[PDB]
Formats: sequence, structure tokens, C-alpha cells
Amino acid sequence: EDWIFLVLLGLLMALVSWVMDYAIAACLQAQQWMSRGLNTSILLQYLAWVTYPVVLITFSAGFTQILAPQAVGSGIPEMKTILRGVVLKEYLTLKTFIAKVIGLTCALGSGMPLGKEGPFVHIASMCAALLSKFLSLFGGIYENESRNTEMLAAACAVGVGCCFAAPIGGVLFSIEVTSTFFAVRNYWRGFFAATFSAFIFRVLAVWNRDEETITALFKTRFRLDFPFDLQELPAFAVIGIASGFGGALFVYLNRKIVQVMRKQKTINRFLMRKRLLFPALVTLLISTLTFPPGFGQFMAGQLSQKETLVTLFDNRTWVRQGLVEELEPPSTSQAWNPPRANVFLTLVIFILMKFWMSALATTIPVPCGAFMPVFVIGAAFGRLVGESMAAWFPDGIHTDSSTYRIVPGGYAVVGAAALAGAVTHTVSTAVIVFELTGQIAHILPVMIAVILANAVAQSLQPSLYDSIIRIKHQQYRVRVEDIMVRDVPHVALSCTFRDLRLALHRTKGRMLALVESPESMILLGSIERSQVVALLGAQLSPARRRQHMGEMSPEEILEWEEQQLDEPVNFSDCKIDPAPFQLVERTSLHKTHTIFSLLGVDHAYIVTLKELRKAIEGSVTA
Amino acid sequence: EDWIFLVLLGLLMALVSWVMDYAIAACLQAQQWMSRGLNTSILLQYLAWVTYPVVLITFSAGFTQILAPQAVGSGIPEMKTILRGVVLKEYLTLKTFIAKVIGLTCALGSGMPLGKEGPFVHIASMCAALLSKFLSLFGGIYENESRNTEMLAAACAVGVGCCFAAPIGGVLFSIEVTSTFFAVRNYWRGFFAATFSAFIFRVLAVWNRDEETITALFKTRFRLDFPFDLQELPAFAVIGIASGFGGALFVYLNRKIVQVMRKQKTINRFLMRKRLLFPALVTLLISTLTFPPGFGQFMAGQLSQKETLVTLFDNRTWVRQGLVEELEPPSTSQAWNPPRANVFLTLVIFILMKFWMSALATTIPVPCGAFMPVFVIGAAFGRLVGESMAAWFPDGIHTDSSTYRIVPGGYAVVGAAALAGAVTHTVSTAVIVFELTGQIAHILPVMIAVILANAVAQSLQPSLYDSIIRIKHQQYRVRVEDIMVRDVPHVALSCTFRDLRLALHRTKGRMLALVESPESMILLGSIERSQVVALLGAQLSPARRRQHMEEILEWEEQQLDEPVNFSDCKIDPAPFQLVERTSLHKTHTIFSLLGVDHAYIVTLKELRKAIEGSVTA
Repeated sequence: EDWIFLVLLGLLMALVSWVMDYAIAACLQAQQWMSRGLNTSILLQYLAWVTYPVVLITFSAGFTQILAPQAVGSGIPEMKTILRGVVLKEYLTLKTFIAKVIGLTCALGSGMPLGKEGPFVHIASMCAALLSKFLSLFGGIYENESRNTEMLAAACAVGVGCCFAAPIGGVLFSIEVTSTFFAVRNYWRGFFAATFSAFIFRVLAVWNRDEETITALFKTRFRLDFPFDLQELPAFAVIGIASGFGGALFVYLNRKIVQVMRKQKTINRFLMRKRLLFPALVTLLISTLTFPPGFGQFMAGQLSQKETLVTLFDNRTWVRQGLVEELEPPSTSQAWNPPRANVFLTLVIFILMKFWMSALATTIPVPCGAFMPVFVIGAAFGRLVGESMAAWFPDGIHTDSSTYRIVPGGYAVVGAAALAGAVTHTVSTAVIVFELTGQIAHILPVMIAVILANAVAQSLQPSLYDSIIRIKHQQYRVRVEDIMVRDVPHVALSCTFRDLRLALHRTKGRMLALVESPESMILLGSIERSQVVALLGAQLSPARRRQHMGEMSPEEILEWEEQQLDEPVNFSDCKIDPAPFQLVERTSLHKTHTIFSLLGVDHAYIVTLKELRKAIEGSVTA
Repeated sequence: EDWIFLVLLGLLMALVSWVMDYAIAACLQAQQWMSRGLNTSILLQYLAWVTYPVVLITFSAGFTQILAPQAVGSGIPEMKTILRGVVLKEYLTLKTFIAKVIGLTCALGSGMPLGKEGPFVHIASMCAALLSKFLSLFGGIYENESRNTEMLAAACAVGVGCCFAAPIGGVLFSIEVTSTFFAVRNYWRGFFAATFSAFIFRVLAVWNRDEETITALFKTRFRLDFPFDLQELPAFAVIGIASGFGGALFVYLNRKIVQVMRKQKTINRFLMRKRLLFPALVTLLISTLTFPPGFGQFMAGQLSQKETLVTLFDNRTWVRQGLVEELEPPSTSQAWNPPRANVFLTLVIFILMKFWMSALATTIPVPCGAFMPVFVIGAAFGRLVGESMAAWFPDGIHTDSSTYRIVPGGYAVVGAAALAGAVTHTVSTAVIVFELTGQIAHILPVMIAVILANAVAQSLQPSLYDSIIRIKHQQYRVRVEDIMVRDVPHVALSCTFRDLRLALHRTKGRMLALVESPESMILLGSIERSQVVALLGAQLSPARRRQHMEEILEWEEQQLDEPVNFSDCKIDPAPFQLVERTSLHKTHTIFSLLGVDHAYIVTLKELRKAIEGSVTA
């Protein structure tokens, strides 16, 4: 049951990933062809390069808003809530699936600096849930909510891995971000299905002849014998620490911008009146600023995210390219070398500018991710550091009568992984970059930088997903009993339905306490609403009524039904939930936190969560 | 607090690992020098090659028995119970630490086909606990038990990673074996400390000039551009499936041998009388069977585990060595090519013999691991498959007008990873082998073989560590209430200490419920042992009697009317909570979350006995 479900999930995920990659590649090449074919005049080229991304962003935003507004956003915090016990059923629908897929496809094909990790993991979970209902028609065993949650958790890992074609890093990323306690059984299913999905995706890529064989997406060609020297270790460490700041700073600005979007009343009014104008305006601004013959000469704006990341991982030293540039074809790296600006100046401009472009683009009401822009900007930072170090040591480092030339690509990988970890607070970023590049020779520098960046970022700022979810010994002193109300309705065993209907019209609660006797008061079991509906539906069979012997007003029928309320109730056929939640009134808040973090139950033992959460919010912010 | 603790744990672990590796290398080179220096006569060479491993094994077994018999065994299943909530305090001692370290050193220097991961992770747990106890003198915040368990779990990953110098693979392996529910916070601490463990170990290795730079332990030199072809995918998959059998079979035979070692009364009596003879006898047998000029010519017995594993990872094709063997120095692989036996025959003999050799050596009452023999034998199996495939395709596979030669080293890596995963039921083994080899070019075939082997092994047999711990719709019908005795002693709030001492002398339980009245039975508050100690200490103060102006037991009885206070010391009045009607699935998950033993008193012993009774019928 489980294994075939994972296999099918992986197969459909590989198909979806391949078709989305093909669509975004087609959109990108269409954009490049339109830009190049209108080179006769700068004005027409600017007009096309502006209108195209604007058109795609407006179309995606409008389609997502009309079809399913819940598709807006990354969705990773949403599944964090899902796996913490808060079941938002509205997010897992076919309409939201189509809206999110089309919106993410258009956003990624418009050339916007956005990521796919969030919407794609959301689609992973949604597809797993849809396959769960599809298999439910062939058997009720899938109706279990615990197994559905397990499959959703596995599908998160499957989607994150299929994003990078990295089954290990994807599953580790999902474990870090979507949960705090993870079962090794769920790890097994998630990694298995992610492996199958990556296999099928690579086979499809080979079949389409996009890649010659099953290989890495971001191939590097660093030296394996001597990839790095010991004297390179501390600077690499610095690359981490600064990246941590670059992480802690980033999560700051984004959280501010949305607040500026939310707190300002005039901006809110403009959004409520002209919701499609803001994405159009920001896309206009970014397209104008990244115009290749304009400011794009200082940013290499003619490159999309993929080729930019590939170029940043180049193993050659750009600073020394000026002497051996006669016996090779024109490589892509020449786009980073304008005749008027040095490599270092271009890298600094790209960093300082793409930083705030990504910060603003992450706030757009479209399905998009943030891991890709952070990865690209960190790769640029690492490339800058590596080029600076190579400039400081033109002939490399001397060790044991040998001279080893410094490779800026290793520094770029280090910086990308470190800044991704700093922004996200996840350890798998090293695993993801390792599986993307295909070389683990730089394992120690990347790892040290990632650890340092994650540590300093966690010391400074919480994670970006936590920011989204928050925007979208003295503990023993406080007691819970001080806010408990003694007024609770009780139902006698031999009472009539009059008191029951009076309580139903008086109390809007979802549950009632059916006690055995007022003295012992041993509660035997809760009653579900679906149980009552099923009993009512089955009771109206003519056989039982016969054996247990038109413009009319409904009041007469209601009176007859009231007079016919002397029949017994049965609890044999349908299921009964045997597990109330458990706490003690004197439980320490640490154990409370651990238990509620373990599985995420909204209810405890009647006490409600609303006022307790109000008190907690009033005890932490002040 | 935590971070510096991890840093110190990593530093000491790296130092211990480096000194252990140096000692093992010194013992191995001493054995090789002794064997080579007595080549004048085969009899004396055989005598030395027999006595030396026997001497080290007997010394290790005797020292472990005398100092701390608890150090016997791998230590992983015992650490798993510690993380499941069963606190066996006897294992985490200085004496067990010293005994286990010296036994590991002697056993791995004797040339025995054994591994270190289990005993080494046990060292990790013990040193983390000892560091906690040492620095607890500087602060009380560490006598909390939960944080002690967290650092034990972190040290598990620390030790497993430092074994392979693989920060990611070690932590993931530890998560697979030692726990079923793991916190990402514990992952962070364990991975941090393991990373600095590997860093310091590599720095020390570079300083000692053992390695030129910080690099992989088992360097491979496979082609990075095109490492494998798609037509190689199904055979690689087969390498997994058979390895799964090779896993499920292995865990079988070991569990049988110990059972035969346990059930047989004569062997057991010999063990009580001559416990040092059995390791000596088995060491004599294995040394005789791996004698290099004897049967070792068909098994390459001149090579220990490390160089054997390095040779099995060679990128050259052995079958074709016979034509281009004139312009290179004599490589280690020549040890696998006797003039009388082909490569395939030698590999098959090595497989068939080393399999049962490792199976028998895993049962020895010395601290040893099984991952290294399984890894070596799986590498041999993969090398055999790769050589056979290269023989079937002498010029490689043709793809896109190109011809690519088959590299048996990738097959050896795939087989080793698959069989290690099949034996251990751990997915992480791919990451460990990847960080050891330093190349991830064969990544997809490795994971396919590992997952297939793990699936078939789990379908067939439980894990080796589970075997060790077990040797050392109608489900809903059975209920717990059917085995409960309704008679439980109760203590009234208005009673004297006479009834309390009577209950303590009658009931051996650690805690009792002090209720107000037998009717309401409202438990107001528990009394800790420290509370009783404080009351006893304050009871003997002469100042209270003086200022208010045998026989010891009578005086205490006369002084039983003093007040009690609940202000100074801490009290935890909230024991763990469960429902009697909890279904078995979530019951199993909880008894594996933090893991409990007791619940609400109802005892689990009779239910466990009933479960154990479901096997004979």
C-alpha cells in the first residue's frame, strides 16, 4: 500500500517537475529571442523587456487570486502548521493546485528572481493528498488521518528533493523546516519516494536529450587531489560569519517590508483597490533596473538564475583572463566583465542590488520561493571573496614545495551554502549544494561556513519561515486553574431531548459531556457529529418504524418526530476515538511545550486555547 | 554552556580517535614486521602469526573481564535502551571507559576482522557523561536528566561521525540506529560536535604527516564526467537485492551462533571454566586459515582491513593487468592475483570464507563492531560483480558513438554500501561511503542498491542490533485491565510515619501517593528522597530544643510530631501521563518518543511476558 503510493507520487512529481522546467525554459528562451530580435532600437527592446515580465506577473497574480487566493505565498509555514496539528483543509484542493502550478510557472518564466522550493513542496503535499483521496475510493484504509499526515510529511521531503534533484538534501531540508520531531519511518518513506522521483526526472531529462547522461545540474570541475589548503580555512570561516549577518539582515528587511505593506493605510487602500498594480509596478522597476544595455552592464542582467549560478561556479580566475583569452570560444563569464567596470566592482554592485531586489520580490502575492535568490546572492558573495583572495595571492598558496592556485568556485559554493543556511537555518544546504555541484572535495570549508552562519543567524534572528508565520525557573508561579469556569452543562441519563436541544441552541460548542450518572460521572466516550448523522440516516428505515410501532406545516412533522423520540441508541457500527489528550494541572510549562511540539494538539485536559494563547502573548511581548 | 560542551567533547574525541588509530597502526606494523622478519622458516612465521593475534585477543578479553565486564559487546543496543528511557548507570563509568578503550586497541591491533563503531560510540557516550559530571561541579544546571539524555544522543552522532570522519553520515547513522524520534535541536548539537570532531582529527592527521592535507580516508579516482551508463542501472540494482539477502542471511547466522553458544550446556560449562580459551581457540583457527603462504594466497591475507578496502576501491581493471604490467611499480592489487588462481576464484573464496569468519568473530566477548567486516565483504562482492561485468564487456558500453570502459571500483562501492545498509537497516550508509570515498559520481546507483537491499532485508530479517537486544485486526481485543490486581496500598494524610515505614518495608516502589482521605483520595503532593534527607538533617538540630527553655530509634519515635516544610528544595509533582484505552500504534510510538517504562500503578512486566509467550505457540 505505502510503497506503491510513494512510487506513484514520485512518478507524477518527476513528470510535473519536468514539464514545469520545460515550460519555464521555453518562456526564458522566448524572452531572450524577443530581446535579441528587437536590437534595432533600444526603445523597442526596453519596451519588450519591460512588458513581458509585467504581463506574466500580472497574469499569474490575477489567475491565483481569482482561482484560489490560498495559493499565494511560499506555503512552507502553512505545512508547518499542518504538521503541527492545525489542519487547513482549504489549502489541499484541485483548484489551488492548478492555480499554484500556473502561477509559479508564469513567475519563473517571467525572469523574476524567485524560487520554486516553496510552491513546489506545497504542490508535493497537495498531490500526495489528492492521490490519498484517489486511493480512498479503492479502499477506506487511507482514511486514517495519522497516515495522511505521514504521507504529507514524506511528500514534503519528496518535493524538496525533486526541486534540487537531491534526495538526501531535500529530505533533510524538509525535516529541518517542516518539523521538530521526525520519525525514521517517515524518513524512510520520504527518502525512498524522493529517490524514485529524482530517478524518473533524470531519466526524462536524458530522454529529452537535455542532459547527455544522468549527471549533476550544476557541474563543477575543481581539483580533487588538492581542492583547498589549511591556510584557506579561516577566511572561509569569515565567509560563513558575514553570510550569517547577510542572513540575519535579510530576514529583517523582508519582515519590515511586509509590515510597511501592512501597517500603511494608504498602501493597504491602494492594494484593495488596485491589487494588480503593485506587482506590475515592482516588475516595471526591476525590469528597468536590470535592463542589459542600461544598468545591466554592471550586473550581467542578460543571464537568468540558472546560467548565473553556473557562471558563479566557474573554476577559472577572471582577474587573470586578460592574457589567455585568445584560444577559447567566448564563454558566459564575459558577461561579468564590462570594459568600464572591474570584476570586483561588478560583484559588489550585483550583491548590493540583487539583495534588495530579492527582498522586495519575496513579498509579491505570487507563489514563489526564496532559497534560489539567496543561493545565487551567496554564490556571488563567495565568488567575490574568492576573486579577492586570488588577487591577494596571484600564484596561489605554497605548501610542501608545491604551489596551489586559488579556485574562486570553491569560495562561491562556500558562500552560497553558508548564506542559504543563514537565511533558512537548515543544515542540509551543504548537502544540497554538494549534490547539485557533484563534488564534495570542499566539504570541510562549506560545512564550517554553514555551521558558523547558522549559529550567528539563530543568535540574531529567527528563520524566514518563522517570520512569515508570525506576520501572516519562574514558570511554576503561573497557574491555569485561575481562569477555569465551574459552569458546565450536564446531561442526565434518563432525561428527554428537550434539555439537549435547549443546550444545543444555547451553547455553540462542538462537543457535549454525556455522563453515565450524576454521582459516579464516569464519561465512557465522546460522540461525533458524523456518528449522529449516520444514526439519523439509518434510523429512518421503514422496517424499524413498522416493527417498533402536500402543503402541511413542518411543525406537525417536527411534533411527530418529537413524539417518536423513545428509541434506543447504538454504538457498535461506527468508529470511536479512544484517545483524549493528557496533561496535569501542575505540569511544568517546559513539558507542556515539549508535548504540544511533539504532535500539535489544539486541545488539552474544559479549557480553551484562545485565552491561554492571549495570556502567553501578553507574557512574552512585555 | 551547550556549545562549549560540544567543542570540548569534539576535541577530546578527536584526540582519543587519533591516539587509537596511531596505536592500532603501530600494532599492525609490528605484526607485519614480525611476520616478515621470520621468513627464514615457515614454521616460525606460522608460530608468530598465530601467537600474536591470540596474545592480543586473550589480553583484551581478560582485561575487559577483570576491569568491567559491562564493556563486553558492541554497546549500540544498550545505548538505544538508554535513549528509550532505561537508564543503565553501570555502563557509563571510568572503569568501563578504560577497559573498552584498551580492549578496542588490542582487538583492532591483533588483525581481527572487527569494527569499532559500536564500542567507539559507547566511548562517546561515556566521555560525554564524564564531562557532564566533571563540569557539574562548576554548575548545577547539568544534573537535569533530560539535557543529559540530549547530550548522550548528540555524543552518539559524535562518535559515529568521528569513526568515519564523516560529519553528515555519522549523525544520520546515529539517528537511524539509536532512536526512532529525534529532535532537530539534538541533530544540531550532535552534528556541530561531530563536525568539530572531524575537523580536529583531520588537523591532527595533517600535523602528524599521516595525510598530506585534509582529505578523504578512502580516496577514489573514478571518472567525474561520465561515471556510469544507464545500461548499468539494472545490474547495480541486482547488486542491492542480493546484498539484501547477504544482509538478511548474515544477521541470521550470527543470531544462530550465539544461540548455539547459549543453548549448548557443555559449551557454556567450558565457558564458565575456561572463558579465556574460546577467544584463544577462535583466534588460532582464524590465524591458521588466514596464513598468507598457506590459504592466504587465495584470500590475500597479507592485507589488513584498511589496505584491503583501499585495494577493492581501485579504478583499474584487474582482469586486464596481464598486458600493461611493465611500466608501473608493484601495486597492492597484485596481492589479489596469485599465479595459480584467477581473480574471480580468489574473490569468491574471499567472500565465502570472510563471511563466516566475520559472523564468528562478531560473537567474541570483546568490544567490537560489525560495520567494518560487512563493508569489506560488500566491497569484495561489488568488486566481483564489476569484474564479471567488465569481462562480459571488455571494451565497455557504447553510448552516443563513444565507448566507456566499466570501472569495477564503482561496483565495489555500490556493493559495500548496499550490504552495509542491508545488515544495519540504515539508509545513511550511502553518505558514509560517499564521504569516505570523496566522490559522489555514482550517487544514484549507490542509493538504488542501498534502498533495495534495505527493503528486502527488512522484509526478511530484523536488524543486527535488534537481534543483539533480543538475544542479550484482533489486536484491539486484548486489553490491559485483565491483568491488574486491585489491591494497592494507600497512605492517608492524617496518618503517622509508622504506616509510612510499614508501606516502605512492604512495597519496594520508589514513590507513594499521599492522599488526603481514603474517600476523596486527592493526592496533594509527593515527597522526594531529598526532602526526606532534609527533614532528617533538620530533625537533629539542638538549637530548637535548647532555645525553647536502639535508643536513637526510640528518640526518633518520640520526635515524630514535627512540622514539614515545602519551600526550599524543588519538587516535580507531574509524572508521565497516558490513557488505558490508548491504541497500540500510538502506544508504540510514545514508548519510542522519549520512551517510557511505566504509565498510569500498572506494570508492563506481565504484558511483556505475554508477548514473549506468543512465539512458542
